[PDB]
Amino acid sequence: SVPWFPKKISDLDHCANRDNVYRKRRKYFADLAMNYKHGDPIPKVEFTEEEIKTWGTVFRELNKLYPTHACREYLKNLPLLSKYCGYREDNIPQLEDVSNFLKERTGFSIRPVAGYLSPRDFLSGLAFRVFHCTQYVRHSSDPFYTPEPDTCHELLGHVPLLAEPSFAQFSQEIGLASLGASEEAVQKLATCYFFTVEFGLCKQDGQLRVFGAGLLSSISELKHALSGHAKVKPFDPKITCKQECLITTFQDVYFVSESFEDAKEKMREFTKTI
Ligand SMILES: Cc1ccccc1-c1ccccc1CNc1cnc(-c2ccc(C[C@H](N)C(=O)O)cc2)cn1
Ligand SMILES: [Fe+3]
Repeated sequence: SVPWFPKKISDLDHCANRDNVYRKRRKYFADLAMNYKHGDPIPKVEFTEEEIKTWGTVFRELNKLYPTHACREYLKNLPLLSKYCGYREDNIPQLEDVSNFLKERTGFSIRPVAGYLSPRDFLSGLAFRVFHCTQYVRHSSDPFYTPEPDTCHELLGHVPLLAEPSFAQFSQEIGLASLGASEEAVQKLATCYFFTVEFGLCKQDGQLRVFGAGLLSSISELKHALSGHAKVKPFDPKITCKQECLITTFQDVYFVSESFEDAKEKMREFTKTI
């Protein structure tokens, strides 16, 4: 019969929750996420010195690479986020500020999340233009790469492109397709999402650029993706969806889309077939 799925934005309330100093701090952010309910403003957090230092390093080094590595859409929106949301080396932007900025631009909003959601629950958020975001900062011992998403990933990887209409449409349509879909179909949609939204490359004016959020937040994988010692294939959902998504390491393969508009059409033809 059909599995449960959210029918309105507030239904997301029902799934979004499914060293010792670092540990206690993580519990703090986890508790803020767990007590959030739709309609709340997202709790604003005073970040520690060390958290800002880690952000500063990440922000400083990624901004050296963006102009030559990032797709034009990412670069177009980056300065608006500086101006309106307080993106600076010495300040971590607040999810509530970024949420409000997105609401105005593409209708996207943010909801804080404590841990990993299932791909079904995560994608279901996108159906309502809701992006579930972590609020904590990666451990200071590896600024260049982390196997778990942190707030730098959400803020630097995802938000600039969620502010772009063509890209927000693409994202929402993946979400909409997943609503009440089979387990097989959800896995394919999530893999397609992984190799576009998360780790996607694109061709712009003949050059390879990155739009994948997991790449735009990692100093070392961003450089690696365009080095180019990376194996790259054309984006094609029927083949892309079978590709294994790697956690804990760099990807073994990245997929190239022609444009956000084109990747959206490819996904449209594809979802018809599943
Ligand atoms: C396999 C799996 C298990 C549990 C939940 C979801 C999945 C699953 C199912 C289908 C497709 C993709 C996935 C995994 N999804 C994802 C998506 N993104 C990440 C991820 C994204 C960014 C980062 C941080 C980045 N490396 C950095 O250094 O900035 C680290 C991890 C990790 N996993
Ligand atoms: Fe992500």
